[PDB]
Amino acid sequence: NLWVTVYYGVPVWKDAETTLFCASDAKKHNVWATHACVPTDPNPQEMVLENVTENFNMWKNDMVEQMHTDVISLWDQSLKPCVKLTPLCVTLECRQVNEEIKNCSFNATTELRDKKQKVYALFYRLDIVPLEEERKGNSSKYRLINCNTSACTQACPKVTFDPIPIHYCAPAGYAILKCNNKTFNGTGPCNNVSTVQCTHGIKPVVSTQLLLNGSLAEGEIIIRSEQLTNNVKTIIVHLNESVEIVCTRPNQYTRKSIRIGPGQTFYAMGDIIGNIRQAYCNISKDDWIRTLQRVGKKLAEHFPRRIIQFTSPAGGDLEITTHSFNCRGEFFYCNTSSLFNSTYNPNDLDITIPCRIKQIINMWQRVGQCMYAPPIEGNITCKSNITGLLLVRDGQETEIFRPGGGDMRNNWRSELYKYKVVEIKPLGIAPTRAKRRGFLGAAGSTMGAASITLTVQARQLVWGIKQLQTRVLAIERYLKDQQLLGIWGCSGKLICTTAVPWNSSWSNKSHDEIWGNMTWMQWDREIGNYTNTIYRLLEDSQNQQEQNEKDL
Amino acid sequence: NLWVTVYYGVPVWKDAETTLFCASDAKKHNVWATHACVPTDPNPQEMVLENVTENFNMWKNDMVEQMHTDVISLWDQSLKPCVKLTPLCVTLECRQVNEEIKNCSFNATTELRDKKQKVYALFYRLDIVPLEEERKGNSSKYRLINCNTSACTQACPKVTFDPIPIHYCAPAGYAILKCNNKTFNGTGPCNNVSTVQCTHGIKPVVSTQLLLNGSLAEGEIIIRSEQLTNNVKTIIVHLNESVEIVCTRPNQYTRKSIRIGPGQTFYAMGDIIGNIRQAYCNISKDDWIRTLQRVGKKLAEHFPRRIIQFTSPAGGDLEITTHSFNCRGEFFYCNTSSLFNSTYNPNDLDITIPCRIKQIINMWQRVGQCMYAPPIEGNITCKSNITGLLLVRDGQETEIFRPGGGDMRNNWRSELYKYKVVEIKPLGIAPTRAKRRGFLGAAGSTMGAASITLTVQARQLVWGIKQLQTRVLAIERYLKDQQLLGIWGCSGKLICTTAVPWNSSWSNKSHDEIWGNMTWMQWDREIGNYTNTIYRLLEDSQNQQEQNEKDL
Amino acid sequence: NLWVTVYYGVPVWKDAETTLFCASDAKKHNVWATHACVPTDPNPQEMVLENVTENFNMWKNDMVEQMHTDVISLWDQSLKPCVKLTPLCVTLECRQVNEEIKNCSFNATTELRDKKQKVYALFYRLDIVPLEEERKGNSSKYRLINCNTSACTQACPKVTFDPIPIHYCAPAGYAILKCNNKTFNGTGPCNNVSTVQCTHGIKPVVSTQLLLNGSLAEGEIIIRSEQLTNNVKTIIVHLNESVEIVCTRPNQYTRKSIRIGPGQTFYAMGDIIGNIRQAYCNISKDDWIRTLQRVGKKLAEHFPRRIIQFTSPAGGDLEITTHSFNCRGEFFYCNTSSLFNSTYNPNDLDITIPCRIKQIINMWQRVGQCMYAPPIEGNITCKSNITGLLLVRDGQETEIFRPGGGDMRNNWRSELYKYKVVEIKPLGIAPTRAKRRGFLGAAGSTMGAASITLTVQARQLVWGIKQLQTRVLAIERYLKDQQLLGIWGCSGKLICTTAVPWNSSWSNKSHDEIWGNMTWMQWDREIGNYTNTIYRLLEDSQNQQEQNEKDL
Ligand SMILES: *[C@@H]1O[C@H](CO)[C@@H](O[C@@H]2O[C@H](CO)[C@@H](O[C@@H]3O[C@H](CO[C@H]4O[C@H](CO)[C@@H](O)[C@H](O)[C@@H]4O)[C@@H](O)[C@H](O[C@H]4O[C@H](CO)[C@@H](O)[C@H](O)[C@@H]4O[C@H]4O[C@H](CO)[C@@H](O)[C@H](O)[C@@H]4O)[C@@H]3O)[C@H](O)[C@H]2NC(C)=O)[C@H](O)[C@H]1NC(C)=O
Ligand SMILES: *[C@@H]1O[C@H](CO)[C@@H](O[C@@H]2O[C@H](CO)[C@@H](O[C@@H]3O[C@H](CO[C@H]4O[C@H](CO)[C@@H](O)[C@H](O)[C@@H]4O)[C@@H](O)[C@H](O[C@H]4O[C@H](CO)[C@@H](O)[C@H](O)[C@@H]4O[C@H]4O[C@H](CO)[C@@H](O)[C@H](O)[C@@H]4O)[C@@H]3O)[C@H](O)[C@H]2NC(C)=O)[C@H](O)[C@H]1NC(C)=O
Ligand SMILES: *[C@@H]1O[C@H](CO)[C@@H](O[C@@H]2O[C@H](CO)[C@@H](O[C@@H]3O[C@H](CO[C@H]4O[C@H](CO)[C@@H](O)[C@H](O)[C@@H]4O)[C@@H](O)[C@H](O[C@H]4O[C@H](CO)[C@@H](O)[C@H](O)[C@@H]4O[C@H]4O[C@H](CO)[C@@H](O)[C@H](O)[C@@H]4O)[C@@H]3O)[C@H](O)[C@H]2NC(C)=O)[C@H](O)[C@H]1NC(C)=O
Ligand SMILES: *[C@@H]1O[C@H](CO)[C@@H](O[C@@H]2O[C@H](CO)[C@@H](O)[C@H](O)[C@H]2NC(C)=O)[C@H](O)[C@H]1NC(C)=O
Ligand SMILES: *[C@@H]1O[C@H](CO)[C@@H](O)[C@H](O)[C@H]1NC(C)=O
Ligand SMILES: *[C@@H]1O[C@H](CO)[C@@H](O)[C@H](O)[C@H]1NC(C)=O
Ligand SMILES: *[C@@H]1O[C@H](CO)[C@@H](O)[C@H](O)[C@H]1NC(C)=O
Ligand SMILES: *[C@@H]1O[C@H](CO)[C@@H](O)[C@H](O)[C@H]1NC(C)=O
Ligand SMILES: *[C@@H]1O[C@H](CO)[C@@H](O)[C@H](O)[C@H]1NC(C)=O
Ligand SMILES: *[C@@H]1O[C@H](CO)[C@@H](O)[C@H](O)[C@H]1NC(C)=O
Ligand SMILES: *[C@@H]1O[C@H](CO)[C@@H](O)[C@H](O)[C@H]1NC(C)=O
Ligand SMILES: *[C@@H]1O[C@H](CO)[C@@H](O)[C@H](O)[C@H]1NC(C)=O
Ligand SMILES: *[C@@H]1O[C@H](CO)[C@@H](O)[C@H](O)[C@H]1NC(C)=O
Ligand SMILES: *[C@@H]1O[C@H](CO)[C@@H](O)[C@H](O)[C@H]1NC(C)=O
Repeated sequence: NLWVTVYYGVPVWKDAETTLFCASDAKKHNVWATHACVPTDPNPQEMVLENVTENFNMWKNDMVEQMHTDVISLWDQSLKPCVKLTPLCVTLECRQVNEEIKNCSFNATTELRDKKQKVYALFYRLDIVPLEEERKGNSSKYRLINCNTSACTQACPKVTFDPIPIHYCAPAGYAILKCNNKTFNGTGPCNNVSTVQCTHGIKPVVSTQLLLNGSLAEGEIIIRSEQLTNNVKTIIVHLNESVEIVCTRPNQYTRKSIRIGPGQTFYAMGDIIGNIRQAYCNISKDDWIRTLQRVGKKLAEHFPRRIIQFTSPAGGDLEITTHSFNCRGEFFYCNTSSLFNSTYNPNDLDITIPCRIKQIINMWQRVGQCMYAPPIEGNITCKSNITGLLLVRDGQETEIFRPGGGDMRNNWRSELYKYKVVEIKPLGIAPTRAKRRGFLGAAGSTMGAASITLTVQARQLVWGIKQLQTRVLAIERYLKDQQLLGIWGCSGKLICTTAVPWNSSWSNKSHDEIWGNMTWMQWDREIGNYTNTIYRLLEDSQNQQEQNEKDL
Repeated sequence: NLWVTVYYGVPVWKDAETTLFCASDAKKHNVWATHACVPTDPNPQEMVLENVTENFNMWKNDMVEQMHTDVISLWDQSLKPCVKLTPLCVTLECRQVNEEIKNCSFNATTELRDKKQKVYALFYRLDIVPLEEERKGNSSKYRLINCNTSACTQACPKVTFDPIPIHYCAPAGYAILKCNNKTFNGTGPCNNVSTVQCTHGIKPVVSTQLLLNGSLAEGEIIIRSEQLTNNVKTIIVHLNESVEIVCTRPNQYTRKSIRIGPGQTFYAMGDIIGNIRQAYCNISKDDWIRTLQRVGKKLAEHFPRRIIQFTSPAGGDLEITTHSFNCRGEFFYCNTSSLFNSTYNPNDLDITIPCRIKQIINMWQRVGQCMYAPPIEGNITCKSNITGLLLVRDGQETEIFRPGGGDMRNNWRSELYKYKVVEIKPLGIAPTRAKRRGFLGAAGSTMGAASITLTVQARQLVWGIKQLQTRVLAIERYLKDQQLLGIWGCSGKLICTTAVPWNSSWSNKSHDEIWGNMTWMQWDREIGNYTNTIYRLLEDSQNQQEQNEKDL
Repeated sequence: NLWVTVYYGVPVWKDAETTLFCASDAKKHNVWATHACVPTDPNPQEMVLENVTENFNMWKNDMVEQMHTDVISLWDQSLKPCVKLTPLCVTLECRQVNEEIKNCSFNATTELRDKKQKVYALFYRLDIVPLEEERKGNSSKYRLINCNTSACTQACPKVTFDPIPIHYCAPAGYAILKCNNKTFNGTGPCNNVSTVQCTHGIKPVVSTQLLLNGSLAEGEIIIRSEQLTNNVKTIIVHLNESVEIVCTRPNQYTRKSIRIGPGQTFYAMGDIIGNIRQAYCNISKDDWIRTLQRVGKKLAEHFPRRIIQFTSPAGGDLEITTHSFNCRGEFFYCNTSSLFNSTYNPNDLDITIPCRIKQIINMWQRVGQCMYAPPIEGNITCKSNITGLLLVRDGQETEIFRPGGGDMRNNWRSELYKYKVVEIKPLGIAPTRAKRRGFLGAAGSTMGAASITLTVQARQLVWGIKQLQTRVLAIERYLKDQQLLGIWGCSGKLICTTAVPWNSSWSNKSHDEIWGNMTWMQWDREIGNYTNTIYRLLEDSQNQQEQNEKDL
């Protein structure tokens, strides 16, 4: 006969949603800097879990929603304490500059409440909305964009925009499983799964249509989607080599300080030096053409018996139709229709992209939270690596794939595709003959083999309160496990054997085959439908009986 | 001889004040919605405690203060993020409408800071305060009420006013005792006491004088007060049957949108269609008369040899003198003097109540936190159940009972009268012969009988931080108990016997009569004056002696 | 042979930084009142640690930074909810009063947005900044100070300024060591060290140059600095007797209420009664002279072969050059150059100090957080005890010591100099023969003697969240210790002996000399370089071996 033995520290887990504690490398004050969390562990302590085939589904990860919330929080914290520009949203009299930039004189307010001052600032034509009628050769009345929705907050000049890497290290009681399988798409079993303390750093790079400064495949071009048949889903295309992109603003501007109230200062653009050249961005022609030909071929493999054509964005307003790019705080909206202009036939010198620049943006597709970026003095040149594309298939011989974007969460999927967060369930039950490494690096081994890591495992056991909630819940779960072990007469031990027999039914396997060829994951899956009745049978009856008999 | 035995999980408790974790049924965004707390348990798991006579005192409950704070918090969270109406509080030129409503033209501000716009809105005469002199036949200057105190926040049109039930489920380590005794007044022993996880849902209905949509007695009319002799206390009268009340605003208004600044929009009343009819509310005459005759009789039983007369409110301003009623966000102030117009003689067709409506209110009797309710388009008809009355006895043959109100906490007492919050003290001490169900559903049983639930009991062991404080304190108390048991050499067990003898004095009862006829509540009360000396005698000396002797 | 024995509750500690839980005596609403923390323990339970020589360094204490943060938090909480005075910062037309006070007429705003009102208020010449050109005999234009930086918040009239004592009681798991050695400077070993639950009360008195209402030495004058050679450090001079200082404002003013917006009211000074007398403060001449002669002598002992001369502040603006003094909310800036006017020769009737008063201050040397103090009606007389001085030595026969100040943290050092915060490390390891009071009041005793307090010790195991972080971390550390003891097979006990031998190397001392002449502090210091290898040898191997052998 066999009796029930309770094992604490079993390398078994279940899928779970939980808040993660971010981390960054040591050393700041810039936008997206992580002053809200701990320094990183210089050695992630990655360990491979052998004979483990975890089913990953990147489209359902809670890490993407967590990252979105954390990025929004950091963004708002960065803008919150500075100038709200409520003295603006006044009538402007805009004249041609000596059609993208207008002179736009206005009065606003002065530092004293009793006076006004006639001032001027240059604005882009995309920020000013006409009033009355626009006279090509004369001054016309304008208002700033979003003055009918919300006054914009001025970016605070003391900080800059820099996508510092953010490391989400699993919180205690949870572990992050990293998929290291190559040519792995967004959904399906991963045959090379490791457990890490922390993820690789994720850069919160903001862009549309093209994925910049991300990770690249070591294999081939990877097409990721929830389903390719369903035309409403976004397709993330990962390249195995990057394409260099260099974006410039080939002009010079002078920053002017207009005092609009006590303390608060408005930073205006003016005194243009030289001619006004159009902003532009260069992508090498040969690399782009080879990249799109290979993407076409891979999609053709995914879409057989079809011609694949890249045309243009479907249409809409500027923020969706164009390629949003952040160059040192200067927000570019590039016209990419000249890049996605090709057809892939299954049977068979740089490109200059014209760009427009806006000072007033509505980031994250929110309404009423607009921000005004001050002009940045300097060369304003940014070089980045194009590592992937966002394509949307239109809803017949030829399939149409258009540039997409507008929902920033998909860009973070391009980096979080290899991670899953799981909850450790260290308490397991198994029959034994008697009657009475690190992290998860034992999973996949036999039940008998996983006898040493039982003690090593479980040694782990706005933003401020979420961090406390995570720590307090980890404490509460640990204490619940210790209380349950105490109730069973097992506290103080990691392995305890009790008096309840194992009379088959729960599992029809013998002692030797269970400890021999079964893993703890398989065992828990088989016993998952019995666990609560087993616990209830072990609970109270045996410990009350033993304590009462010992007392009397 | 007998020796001291320590029992953990004893069904004993003491009165305590603590923060509760609210709950609501699944599914919103409206005012008083509970987005701040957990879904409810579909089965409260009510269990009756036999042979338990808990002394209830509803007037000292901390649940009333907790509810008041939670309601204020939800109210402020609902109004906080929308329009502050600071462009108002301007001079208005008010003319007769083509005397309760005036045309009141004003300029306010426009969405651009440099312009003003002549606009008009209809206001009730109760909201506008005259300036200069009021000319019956001409335009006169007015200001809006509270412009000398605080600008009012506009109710945000995205939410409505709906008294969703709120379930306060006792937090871990505490339990709620529900009194199920009929014809039970606010203070005194309850002979049918049950323990619940959660209370019945409490609706945060706002009203004065009359208690609407509340609970009703299953017995007779119940008169509740701290003392009837003391004339400063409010008397809550509970009926055993409800009276239907139907309140209407028999007019139609058009909502106008006046843009006063970026984003923020003021919602004005205007374009009255048809004639202006006075708002009114109907109460059936026969039910009201029978209700007051029976209330009179019951008070006469409480006030013998007296004639009981219902006259009018004593006097004061509108907010206290009238009956405040919230109909889909439209705030009614009904004149109830025609209802409380009767005399009860110990020896022996609907009523129409005229009502006035205000848009600007000072809810909860606060100063500087006024709110402006926008006009609501529609039929505006509300039917409710009158379940109780608030009466105040005046300070001689005839006693005068006047309608009262003005302190919202008393309305919540009308629902919380049956609940008490107690703290569980699971650690108990009792002598034994040796030398070395659920919740609280064992209380009242003998000490020997309550030997099984020792293991079942203790398995339980702005708004965000209060919730963390409650959870952390529950954890800290649990750990203090476990540390104390460890110090005594008892951890890992629920029942432990130690070497300290019981040499009478602490209790003069024998082993058999203690385990036979005594309950744990009685035992703890008898030992309450000794517990700390007993603990000190058990603590340290015996465990240090045993560990030192075992070591050497 | 000897084997490793684990002792929990060892009176050993390490230096640590941690948040403290403040406390105050029972009973308010005033500025610096502590509504944010617990009532004090009426008996601090001070216990002297014999044969303990703790090395104190007041200049590196984290309690000073903690106090600074707590004082700033209380200050901001006190000013935050009242009037922001944004209607001010208007042009003023200032005429001579019928040169320190000017009539300064201005319009500001009225309670209604559509009207302005011509009003006047008297202001000090130090608060108004001239515009255009100042005409001695005519009205000139002025603006209020800080209107180019930030509008000032009006002190809320409902609260006053009172330096209530604040008791920082060590949080659980930490203890405060108080140095009771007399003639003890800021840095060095203290030979009379006691452990307390709480510190003496610290009064947050705000002043510069002179330390008021502080503690005084019971020995001699004490000179405290990080280094006297380095001329950039501040020198805190503690006297063994106080000097009485009486400061007055010998005038009368009428408070005027100017309504500037809804609710918010500006409190103006006006209607001066009688002549305008200069504010002044008296220090007795004989006590001051004796005090400075003795300070000179003590510094001469510290600076031998030098003449010590007290001259004047080096120079700078008013806020640094003068002596800042807070008299019932009226902020005085006294000219102390007449006091520090003497030379100490190593070989051998009250003083009236003229003072100026400001209404607008920039407290704590912050920029953009100015506060406007309303005039206070009354006698305005304050008497205080001068207990110490802040001197700065200039960078040659004669040394120059000038009054200093400007960094409030140094004043709190004058009170916190005797306290150090340490973390308790209750888990210790020692060899034994076998193979298998209160607070810290055992430190300094032998290892064998400290066998009783092992159980007594460890019984301890914006502002809201910091308090939760402290409590949660204390819980987490306790649980980590209990988990580690459980892993070793020791939980439930305070002293446990395991099977790992002690084969010298770790310590070359015998059992008897270790338990005989060694203390736990010395033992831990000697074993500090081995502790982690010892724990790893005890951990897992022995408990896994025992559980596996017992199971099979
Ligand atoms: C994909 O990844 C690339 C590579 O990181 C990224 O391009 C890089 O962007 C960063 C900014 O995010 C650029 O950093 C700036 O570089 C210029 C030029 O540096 C020259 O000199 C240094 C000297 O060491 C050389 O090493 C370098 O190679 C160049 O020769 C600097 O002048 C910039 O300084 C500003 O930022 C500093 C950050 O602390 C400040 O300390 C400094 O004072 C400057 O601040 C000024 O501007 C702020 C606004 O930005 C303002 O707030 C301040 O008040 C002040 O006025 C900065 O170091 C980096 O050079 C880029 N590299 C390349 C190769 O392009 C892409 O942008 C990224 N893709 C996307 C989409 O983000
Ligand atoms: C004591 O208890 C009674 C009973 O609950 C209570 O009266 C009830 O009050 C609620 C509101 O609190 C009333 O609910 C409204 O009912 C009308 C009419 O509904 C008709 O059609 C439905 C169709 O299913 C029928 O079932 C029903 O019987 C009627 O024939 C609705 O039109 C109202 O809709 C508004 O609220 C919805 C809530 O989500 C919105 O989704 C909807 O869009 C409407 O919102 C509009 O108004 C909002 C302001 O309120 C505004 O913010 C929105 O933007 C939008 O403009 C609503 O469902 C219910 O009918 C009442 N029942 C009776 C019998 O009177 C008493 O008030 C209560 N006593 C006290 C003192 O509170
Ligand atoms: C070093 O330490 C000394 C000693 O503590 C300190 O001087 C003292 O300062 C306090 C204020 O911080 C002074 O307290 C005020 O005293 C006056 C006069 O009191 C007379 O009458 C009482 C009657 O019991 C006698 O005991 C006393 O001896 C005097 O004869 C009071 O009138 C003051 O009352 C105000 O504050 C009260 C506090 O609650 C209020 O309740 C009261 O209504 C008054 O408030 C008014 O002023 C407020 C602004 O301050 C305003 O907000 C209110 O609305 C209202 O208008 C108060 O009790 C104490 O007398 C001083 N003692 C001496 C000997 O000088 C030094 O200041 C300190 N050094 C430093 C640098 O701080
Ligand atoms: C050491 O510190 C203590 C605590 O401040 C000093 O206070 C008391 O001194 C008397 C002297 O007769 C002792 O009897 C008391 O026991 C001391 N208090 C306590 C709590 O122990 C003590 O004087 C200091 N001793 C020295 C030498 O500085
Ligand atoms: C990666 O996943 C794919 C999915 O089909 C699988 O074919 C491939 O063998 C996996 N890689 C490894 C190394 O097992
Ligand atoms: C994984 O499976 C292989 C199969 O041969 C086995 O040799 C190896 O020991 C297993 N290891 C673990 C950790 O499961
Ligand atoms: C024994 O087998 C029966 C068959 O259904 C099952 O219900 C019961 O739980 C089993 N008991 C144990 C201890 O395995
Ligand atoms: C309810 O309380 C009253 C108080 O006097 C008591 O008389 C009555 O018997 C109680 N009800 C029951 C069922 O015991
Ligand atoms: C109610 O109406 C009656 C009618 O005469 C009037 O006397 C009484 O003052 C009114 N009360 C209120 C509060 O309007
Ligand atoms: C309650 O008292 C009655 C008295 O007859 C007894 O029979 C019953 O068992 C008791 N039950 C409890 C739970 O105290
Ligand atoms: C024994 O009786 C004495 C009498 O007062 C009492 O003080 C003492 O605490 C008792 N001891 C025990 C162990 O009950
Ligand atoms: C206080 O510290 C000084 C430092 O030199 C020392 O000389 C003195 O003896 C100490 N006091 C006592 C009582 O030991
Ligand atoms: C302190 O040292 C003295 C030295 O004679 C000794 O007598 C005393 O017992 C010691 N006490 C403690 C608590 O260390
Ligand atoms: C025994 O001595 C060796 C000598 O270095 C040391 O490394 C080892 O840790 C010691 N072991 C124990 C148990 O003290």
